[PDB]
Amino acid sequence: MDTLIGLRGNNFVVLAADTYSINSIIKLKNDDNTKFYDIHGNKCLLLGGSIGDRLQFGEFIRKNVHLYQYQNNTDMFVKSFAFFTRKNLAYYLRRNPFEVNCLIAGYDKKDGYQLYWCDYLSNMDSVNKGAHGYGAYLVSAILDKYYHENLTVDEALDIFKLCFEELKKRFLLTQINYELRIMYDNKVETQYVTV
Amino acid sequence: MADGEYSFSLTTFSPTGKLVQIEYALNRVSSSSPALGIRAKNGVIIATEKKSPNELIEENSIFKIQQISEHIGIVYAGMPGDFRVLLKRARKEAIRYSLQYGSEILVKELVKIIASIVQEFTQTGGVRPFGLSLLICGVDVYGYHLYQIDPSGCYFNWMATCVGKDYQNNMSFLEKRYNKDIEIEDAIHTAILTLKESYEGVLNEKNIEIGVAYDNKPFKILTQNEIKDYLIE
Amino acid sequence: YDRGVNTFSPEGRLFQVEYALGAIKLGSTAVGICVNDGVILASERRISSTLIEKDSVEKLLSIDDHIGCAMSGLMADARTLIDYARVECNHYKFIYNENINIKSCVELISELALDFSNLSDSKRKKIMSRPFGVALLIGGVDKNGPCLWYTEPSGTNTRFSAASIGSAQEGAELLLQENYKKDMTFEQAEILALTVLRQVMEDKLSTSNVEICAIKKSDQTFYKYNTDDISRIIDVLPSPV
Amino acid sequence: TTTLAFKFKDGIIVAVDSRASMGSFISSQNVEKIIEINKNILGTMAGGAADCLYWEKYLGKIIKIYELRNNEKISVRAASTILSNILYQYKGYGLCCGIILSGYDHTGFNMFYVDDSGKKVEGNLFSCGSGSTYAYSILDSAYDYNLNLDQAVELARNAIYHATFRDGGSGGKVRVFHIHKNGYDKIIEGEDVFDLHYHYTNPEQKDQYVM
Amino acid sequence: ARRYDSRTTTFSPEGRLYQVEYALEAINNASITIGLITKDGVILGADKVFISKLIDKANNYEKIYKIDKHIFCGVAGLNADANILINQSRLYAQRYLYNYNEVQPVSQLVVQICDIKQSYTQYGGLRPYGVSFLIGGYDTKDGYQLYHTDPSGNYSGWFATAIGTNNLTASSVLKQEWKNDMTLEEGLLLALKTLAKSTDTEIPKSEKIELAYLTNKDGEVYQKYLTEKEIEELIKLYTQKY
Amino acid sequence: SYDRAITVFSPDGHLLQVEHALEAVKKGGCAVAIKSSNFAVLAVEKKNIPKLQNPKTTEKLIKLDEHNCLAFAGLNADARVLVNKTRLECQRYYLNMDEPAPVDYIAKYVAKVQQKFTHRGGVRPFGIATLIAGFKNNKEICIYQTEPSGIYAAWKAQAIGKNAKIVQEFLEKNYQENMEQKDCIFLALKAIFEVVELSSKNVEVALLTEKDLTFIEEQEINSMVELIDQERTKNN
Amino acid sequence: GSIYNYNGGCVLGMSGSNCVAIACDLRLGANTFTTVSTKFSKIFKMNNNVYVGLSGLATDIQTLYEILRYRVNLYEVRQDAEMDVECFANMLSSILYSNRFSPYFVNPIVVGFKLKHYKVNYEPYLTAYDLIGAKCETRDFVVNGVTSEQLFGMCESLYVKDQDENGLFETISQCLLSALDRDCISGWGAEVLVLTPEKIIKKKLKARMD
Amino acid sequence: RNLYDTDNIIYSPEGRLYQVEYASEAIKQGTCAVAIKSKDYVVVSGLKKCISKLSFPQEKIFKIDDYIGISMSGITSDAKVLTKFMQNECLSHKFLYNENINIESLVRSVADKYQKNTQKSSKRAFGVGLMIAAYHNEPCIFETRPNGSYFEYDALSFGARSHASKTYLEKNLHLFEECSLEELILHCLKALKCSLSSESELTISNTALAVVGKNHPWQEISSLQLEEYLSKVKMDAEQ
Ligand SMILES: O=C(NC1CCCC1)[C@@H]1CCCCOc2cccc(c2)C[C@H](N2CCCC2=O)C(=O)N[C@@H](CCN2CCOCC2)C(=O)N1
Ligand SMILES: O=C(NC1CCCC1)[C@@H]1CCCCOc2cccc(c2)C[C@H](N2CCCC2=O)C(=O)N[C@@H](CCN2CCOCC2)C(=O)N1
Repeated sequence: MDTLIGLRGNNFVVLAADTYSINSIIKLKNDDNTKFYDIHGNKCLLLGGSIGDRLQFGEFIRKNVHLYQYQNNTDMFVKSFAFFTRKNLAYYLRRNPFEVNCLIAGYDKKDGYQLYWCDYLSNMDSVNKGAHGYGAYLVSAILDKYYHENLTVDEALDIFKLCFEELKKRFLLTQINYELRIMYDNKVETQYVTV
Repeated sequence: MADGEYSFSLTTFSPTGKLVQIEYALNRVSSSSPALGIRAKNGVIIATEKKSPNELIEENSIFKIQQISEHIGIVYAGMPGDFRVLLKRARKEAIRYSLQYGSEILVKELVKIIASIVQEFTQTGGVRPFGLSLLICGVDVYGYHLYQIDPSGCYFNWMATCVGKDYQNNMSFLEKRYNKDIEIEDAIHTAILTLKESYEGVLNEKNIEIGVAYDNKPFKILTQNEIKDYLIE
Repeated sequence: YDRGVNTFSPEGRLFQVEYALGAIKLGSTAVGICVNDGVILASERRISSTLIEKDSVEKLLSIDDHIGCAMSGLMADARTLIDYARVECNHYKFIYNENINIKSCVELISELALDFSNLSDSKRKKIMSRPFGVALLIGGVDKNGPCLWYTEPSGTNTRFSAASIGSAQEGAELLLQENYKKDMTFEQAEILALTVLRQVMEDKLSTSNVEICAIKKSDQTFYKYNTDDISRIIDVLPSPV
Repeated sequence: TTTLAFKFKDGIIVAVDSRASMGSFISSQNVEKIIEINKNILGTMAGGAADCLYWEKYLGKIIKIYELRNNEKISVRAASTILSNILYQYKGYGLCCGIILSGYDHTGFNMFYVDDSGKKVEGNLFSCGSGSTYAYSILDSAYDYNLNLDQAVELARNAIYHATFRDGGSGGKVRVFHIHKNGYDKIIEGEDVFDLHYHYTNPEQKDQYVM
Repeated sequence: ARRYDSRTTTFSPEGRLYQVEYALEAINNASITIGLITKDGVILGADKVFISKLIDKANNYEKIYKIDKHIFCGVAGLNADANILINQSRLYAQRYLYNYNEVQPVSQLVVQICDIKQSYTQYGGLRPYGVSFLIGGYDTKDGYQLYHTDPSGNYSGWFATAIGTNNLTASSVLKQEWKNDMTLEEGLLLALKTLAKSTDTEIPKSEKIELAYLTNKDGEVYQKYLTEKEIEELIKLYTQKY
Repeated sequence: SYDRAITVFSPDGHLLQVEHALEAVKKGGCAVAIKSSNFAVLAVEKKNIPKLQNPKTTEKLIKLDEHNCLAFAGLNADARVLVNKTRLECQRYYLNMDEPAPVDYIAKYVAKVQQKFTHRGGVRPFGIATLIAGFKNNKEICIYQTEPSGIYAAWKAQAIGKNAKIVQEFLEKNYQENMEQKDCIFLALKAIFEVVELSSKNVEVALLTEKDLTFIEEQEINSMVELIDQERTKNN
Repeated sequence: GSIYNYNGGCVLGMSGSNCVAIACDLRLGANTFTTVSTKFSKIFKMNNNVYVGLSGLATDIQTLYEILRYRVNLYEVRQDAEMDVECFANMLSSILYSNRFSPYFVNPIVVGFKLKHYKVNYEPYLTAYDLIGAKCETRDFVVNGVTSEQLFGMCESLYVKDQDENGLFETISQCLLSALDRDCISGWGAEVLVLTPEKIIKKKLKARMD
Repeated sequence: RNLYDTDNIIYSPEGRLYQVEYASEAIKQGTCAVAIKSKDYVVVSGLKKCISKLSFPQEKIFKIDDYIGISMSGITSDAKVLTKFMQNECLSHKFLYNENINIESLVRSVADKYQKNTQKSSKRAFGVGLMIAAYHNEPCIFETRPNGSYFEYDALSFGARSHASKTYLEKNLHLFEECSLEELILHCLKALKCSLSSESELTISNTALAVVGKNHPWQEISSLQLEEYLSKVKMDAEQ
């Protein structure tokens, strides 16, 4: 299972995922790169699920949003991006579903830092924190307990570290390799964490 | 035929910018038996000249005033086959609206849909425009309405109007004696007087059709006897 | 205009096809020579100015590993035909696991060219709305050895031992007829091609205004000529008298 | 079936077995599980024989057309994307395809794993087939990017041998190809694993080996 | 049947499209439509064509139309073609809202309708639309906007402009009098001035004037279609100021 | 659906619709693109009514995708539809190959579309010529020019649109290789002003590099225009 | 059946004298027991006189709301008037039935005012739907969602005819809260909208969060 | 200006279809072909057009099926479309019914293909004629015209200056029935020679000759046999 975690504050949003590519009982890679889909204009789509469906849906969304932004010579708003993503997933739900879970993050001047939680049924809501996968069961309470408004980026990263330690200790799949996307102060940074 | 290379516009722009086919349809209308409508205080009346070519024809077999739905009536000046097609389409659109929203179609919505249908035939390939004008009267929540639709697909909102033969002179006669605060009886008398002034000779209960929608009631086509009473005076 | 595209003239010729024939008489001149040891294609390039990149424009395209083509007339139409030929040759190669015979490629090209006639709805439907207005020289090596084929807007394909297309078609053909021999070796084919091109070229022959390709029977591989090869040929040329 | 490939400092080693099965019956021991996609890209076949063969030859056709049209060599990444999209279009139809695409291009040496489910994973070391866990364990145990060609070939051979030893679906011959900047070489065209067992595990050949 | 084809989408010997030129002549023969941008909103004004005193002049705007809450247009040319395209543009705005959950930027809407018009000029064998649009609106990306479309599918942004008959006079008046930071009242008075001067008169007549504007106030975008009474008030103010 | 053959062969052997489209192109504004070591400069005439027309709206120099830009001359609406088709194809290429589209691929696609519109019933050709600047897969900078007939070529420097002959002949005797960004910009301005009125507001200029497409500021253009006016007066 | 348990949620409509109220829980469930959101409103404003409450599958809630907003906006721009609540109710029925055999898994209610233009009279209007568009016009209350039985009990027992705005608020809030306290998959907040012809009052209740 | 020859669906006041007649006119411009038959054999001979000195002669006769071959005159691409159609019809009949197609049915299908291209303004008639030679229980020769009609013949010729060959065939028609295959070949070749230009000859390069008969599948004649026949023709022409 692919563990996804998202946390938005007044001044940032942070997404995190395990970096495993799985083929049955073996790890194809310990540094998977098929989960995060950076999108021009301070937006990021994070996906879980089957690798094939992830690649197809994510690249489709990214290409369509880039097309929109080139055709209209402007950046799509984060909320517009989230609802375009949800609507495409909902279109395919009853025809040929993409079994993928999504966390959608971004910043724009209109709405600040935004986080959207969307499941494979295209159930979506904006949230302050969210998680997907079986590890969601083990990180959600930590997110609830340690989150507060006015949290700083360093504090949020410490929360994520708590989550990673819990996943390593208590989750049946001992996930120890993670990648994080940090959006704040008009820049997107990538970090890798081992626990 | 109706597809392939043989679907090109028959109505095209002239150097001056005019769409002459629409003008010719307008001429065809201006040569047709007069029709008129009057918006009164608590109702709207549409009246027409129905001159029987021969004693053999059955007058009831020809009604130039038709009902589209409860509270909506229609009359035309121009070609009758075109009118039949458009009346069938109007009834269809009325019921389509009624199925979607339950209630009766608002007069403006019907008029816009029909005007768009008319417009299509001035642009789509392989066809001529409709050769007629329509007067659509009706009552809904938003009051009483009297609309005209031209062969080009433009629509106008009228307090009172006349289409067809020598409609400029009829229009002057009607504008000399129309106020917005008339009653149903006064409106019917005015419509009859306008048609008399236009018609050459002597009018009767067989030479005119009249339809009313007043006092929040279903549209009604006056019988021969009612028109006869209106003509007694 | 007044007519339709599929109209016959009173002498039983399609007007559009005949007009298209008047378009192939234009463009740079190319010459094909097919001798026993391989086929060679040569063409003059009419570089329009010093600002145009020579690499970009090119009149000798390869259809498959074993097939090359020289073109004349409308270059956009010619490129359309060539792309179609490339796709079809590779489809043949996929379903049969062998190189397509040159004559088969020529037939496919000619049918594509005549598609505008709307003669039958078999397989794809009619899409082209007019002739292509392109004449081609298609040389290659197949199981039957080297061969040179000519196709034109009417859809007739003719096999040659040597041929010419483009603006100076007639002069080049006159020079080829009186000089070509069936038992010529490859180097003599190169000499003949460049001699004819230089004789009919408005400009003076040089490595930059002449392109060459050859499909040798030894390896059946289309090969483009760089500057050293053209220089080597130009050296052994006869005097321009 | 066992196929594998890995990058090392002189390029890419690609090794496969040669057994084909119909159920538990061995249909052949001389099938060819490495397919030249183009001059610089090799494909390996695992899973359905018809599916792998057809779609890798179809990819070869597509790439030939591309390289004629654009007068340049396709990249391994593009070839893998084309194949993955084609296969994903058949999702739910039941294709069985496990493919490793390896090659050299202007971005260097590249390697992708593509399966019928649409998976497309870049990497430096892959194995597919029933015997791929055994090859993985051997390779990971003895894999160094600084191996020379001889060491890389020897390691590939040993990994294939151990896979065929433990997996009933793999066997026949080991083939080890080497992909380099100017194409590829067949270092080992085909070597019966029969000799490999009595070379590695039981060189004495004086009694039955005991697992 | 080819003998009856008028060949609408065929280049002329000077690389011109005759049907488009004639549609433009028709538009140039229509009543004046003006538009201008203030700091308080976009103003659209238009002269009404007289037909009869019996037309129903209540809540009957026939040259300025609401496309969406934040977009509205003025029409010059054939009114039925305009009705078709206005219906289409309302559909387009709502489709953008459905797909993206946010209101459509004005330029994207103008582009979509202009694409419809261009397509009629390029594909098929039908005549082009005989309408020019003055499309104005507000959106957060580009603020207050005003666009001008022609039958060829062309468009361009403007700070003030006029279409229809005698647009030269109105445009000159706007060029002389339009300023970069005007208030809504100043904009309305200038619109009345240019309407009066293009119609060959000095004091405009309320019966022949359609005036509407579009403001983004307190975060809501709101459209005001001035009645005959409000226009009469503005006419009195104009006759005071001039 | 209309299917008549609009483009046909005249008795002379010409596609008259294509030549009429070429006339339309010659009625457009001038655009110039100059190539350098790893950058290209593109310039285009501006027409805008002062104080009434908005300059920021009309876009003759546009970005297709990550690394490719386009200038065009001829019919604006045709250009918009063709440009949107080209952007769509750029993204489709990225999806199907996992790599951004190279410049040569996009030039070939644009030319294919134009040719196709000379060769299909019921459509007229695009009345536009285009200049396409971008990067090949070897990261080399290239400039392609397409025409309504569908023919294309790569150029070191080229002008399209009205009075393109004068600009071409000017560029022949003034273009050098691997010129610095400042000098390439100045050469583009001189080329455009060879046939257009000298003014900052009559030209839009952009510079293409690996990073992005950047439009040259108003003040830089005005300073270069004063330099051109000085050199002109001093030459007279 | 279980599809409706995936997310949970419920909606409730009630009318008083010249006032009408619509209320919903705020939870977004997942897998029937995991709460992923506590601000997922099921109440949507079509126009000032028309609200819709959409319970059921969240994806279908959002999709249907977008369809309804599209239709209402088109109707109102074409007509240049606010859509009457009954026309909207019939339209919603027709939209749901148009998917009769692959329906949206939604349990809508419509709450608003029917305007009787003489001066204008504002008559409360309430309707509950099933997923294929069958309609139940009512004067006292309407319910929908997985909590339907509890809401029905609370309303049948507590509803009082012709209450003023404050009495209406207290009654509908008590009905909703009592019903929610017995549901495992609904709750986590309640929003209450009380409508009058002059103003709308939006309240969030201090409700149970387990 | 005819005013009636512009469209293929328009009758002239005399009841003629001019576009179809022009398509037929295209047939008279092609190279000459001759078909004759004995009680057991059909021989087809035709002239192969040569474009220039360095060009290979164009192909004149084509195999359709084991016992069917054709020759054509007119627009080559049209003939190729029809050739593909006939080959496919024959092979599909073998595939479906495991028997050689009935020649009458194939020729009727070809003629209906011809006819369908004459009734719509968006089509033109095939501008080519087909001479069809088969053995199906008996030798047979058929002709197909652009207007959609077909005819069976005992001896047939068309193409440019085929009236001389027709004169020769009419003269000797009585002989062909009982003459041997060698004699029949000589007759066909002499009839073809009767259409030659003044300066021209019949050579292995420019002469196409095929035989088909009772036990004799459609077969073109080899260069050696063809050369011997041409020498015999020349020698007994000197007489
Ligand atoms: O923008 C659109 N059209 C453009 C694209 C081509 C040219 C114009 C329209 C928007 C019209 C809005 C009206 O409201 C609805 C009317 C009917 C149905 C539905 C909504 C719900 C339906 N839903 C919701 C989720 C599952 C599903 O089936 C759904 O949204 N249908 C999509 C079509 C989506 N496909 C179209 C082509 O592109 C790829 C995706 C749809 O109608 N779009
Ligand atoms: O060894 C194999 N893969 C290696 C060898 C090459 C690449 C790697 C696979 C191993 C199992 C594959 C499972 O996926 C399937 C996908 C589609 C179909 C079938 C199976 C069923 C099909 N069956 C079963 C009985 C009748 C029949 O047709 C069948 O098993 N086919 C054999 C082909 C064996 N030979 C055929 C000719 O000679 C070359 C190979 C086959 O695919 N085996």
